[PDB]
Amino acid sequence: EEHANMQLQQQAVLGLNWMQDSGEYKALAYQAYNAAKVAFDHAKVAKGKKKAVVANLDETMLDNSPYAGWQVQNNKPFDGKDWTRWVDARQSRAVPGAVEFNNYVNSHNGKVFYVTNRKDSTEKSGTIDDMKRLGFNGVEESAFYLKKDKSAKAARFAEIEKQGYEIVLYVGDNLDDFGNTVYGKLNADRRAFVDQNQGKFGKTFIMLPNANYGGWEGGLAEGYFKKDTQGQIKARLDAVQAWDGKL
Amino acid sequence: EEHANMQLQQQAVLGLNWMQDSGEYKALAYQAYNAAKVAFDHAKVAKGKKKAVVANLDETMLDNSPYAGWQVQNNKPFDGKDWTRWVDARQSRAVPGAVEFNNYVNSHNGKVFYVTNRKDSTEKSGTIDDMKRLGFNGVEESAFYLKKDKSAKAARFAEIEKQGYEIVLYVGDNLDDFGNTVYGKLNADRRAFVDQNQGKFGKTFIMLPNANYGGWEGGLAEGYFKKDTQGQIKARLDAVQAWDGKL
Ligand SMILES: Nc1ncnc2c1ncn2[C@@H]1O[C@H](COP(=O)(O)O)[C@@H](O)[C@H]1O
Ligand SMILES: Nc1ncnc2c1ncn2[C@@H]1O[C@H](COP(=O)(O)O)[C@@H](O)[C@H]1O
Ligand SMILES: [Mg+2]
Ligand SMILES: [Mg+2]
Repeated sequence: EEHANMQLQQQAVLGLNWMQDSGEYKALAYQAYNAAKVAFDHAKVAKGKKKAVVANLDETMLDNSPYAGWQVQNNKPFDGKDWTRWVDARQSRAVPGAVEFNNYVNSHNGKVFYVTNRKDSTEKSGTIDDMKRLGFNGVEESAFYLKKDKSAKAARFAEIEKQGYEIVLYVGDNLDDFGNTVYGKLNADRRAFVDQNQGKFGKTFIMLPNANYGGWEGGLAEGYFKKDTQGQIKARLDAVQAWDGKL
Repeated sequence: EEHANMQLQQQAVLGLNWMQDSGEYKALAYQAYNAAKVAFDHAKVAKGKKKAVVANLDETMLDNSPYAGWQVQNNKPFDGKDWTRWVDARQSRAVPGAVEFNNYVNSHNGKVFYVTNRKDSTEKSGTIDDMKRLGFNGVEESAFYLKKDKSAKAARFAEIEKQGYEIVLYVGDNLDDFGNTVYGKLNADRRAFVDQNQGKFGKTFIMLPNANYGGWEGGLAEGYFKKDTQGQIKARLDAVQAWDGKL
């Protein structure tokens, strides 16, 4: 139903305004990348290891908000086929602070590896072109670990380590950017992971804000991503914790 | 119109789910407070000065998300009269990491002052009771600079300084928590302020995420807060930056 599609996408509007328009969002991005530089500079690795930083792309280093805007204007739920066209459109922007941090790491005895669920086979060319255009250094193909057969990221982290790197910090907008332990899990388990790692945030796990999509959306209800539009609307509304209006 | 009220408040749903349910939100809160502790510990003040930290309350140290949930469920635009009842309901929660940071500052030769637009005359009792209940130390009345005649906060910062304190850092969720220079201004000016202070974020200006309300909402359009519901809906939708769907 068109009505259901409109309701689902309208629910994203205020958070999208915040991410696209607010100074507050920019300030959070700068805060993250300022903290990331401090962590990188402090990091020491085992003898014989090279220093690596693992960075997520979408909503961490790359800003895809115009795709979300298109969803709002056209009442379009997320669809990977539309996403591939967005990537091919080569209109990605950079998250504030990301290029400077990336280039700093790469010029100070580190290497940033991009572990990203953009698709290796269909979305690589647009990604690399946009990143070159946006000013990122170190965007040769071998810096990228794009999605092949698995959306969970830990195996790609292990590939990086096998190449003689020690990962000194991770940058992401989704807890699944830090490992697999809450991949596919609901939000209670995801919050528990965060509590169990409280001291790592702003140190070895660097967070960017994303109020628009992610593992937390699927985390709203069992089987969320397989539900129809009406089911997803209901899952979102049922997750709301509301004051009852009484004293 | 009830329809307009519903549309306006539905636009907050996804960001509310993110703030209430996601581990990612918690991780951002811990990141902020972890960075804040590092900044506090590093801070040195002028001879003869006492060390102060200025902290915002709403959506910085206190979590009012159930009020937003009530707005969603009842299609209620923000109204200060409802807000006063929410405060009186004494159901505020603590933002993750806030109590620990607050109590650490207060036990390590600093003092946290709460500069907050909760109302001194009608909202003080609930605020203090909730904070005591939530575990905050140092919540005697004189620690609070609640709203009297002005929503802009710089004059209250100056009052703190007049009492012999040097403010070593500010914690907030709204750029107006750091001074007055973009108070009442639109988002272009607010983003410019952030760019002009890029290096301070995560150091002396500590940010918490708030995708639900703030100076950035008013910043969406000239006279936003005086517009009717339909006008505010239009302002939000007109602010959206959307991909045109072409390559
Ligand atoms: N709104 C959305 N909902 C679900 N998946 C999305 C959305 N937007 C983008 N994606 C997908 O998620 C990927 C980003 O994953 P990640 O590398 O974890 O940032 C994108 O490359 C898309 O395949
Ligand atoms: N959704 C909202 N829209 C506008 N104002 C709000 C909203 N929620 C709370 N407020 C007001 O803003 C104050 C918080 O301001 P601050 O001290 O900057 O965090 C609250 O005490 C309320 O008076
Ligand atoms: Mg991402
Ligand atoms: Mg606030």
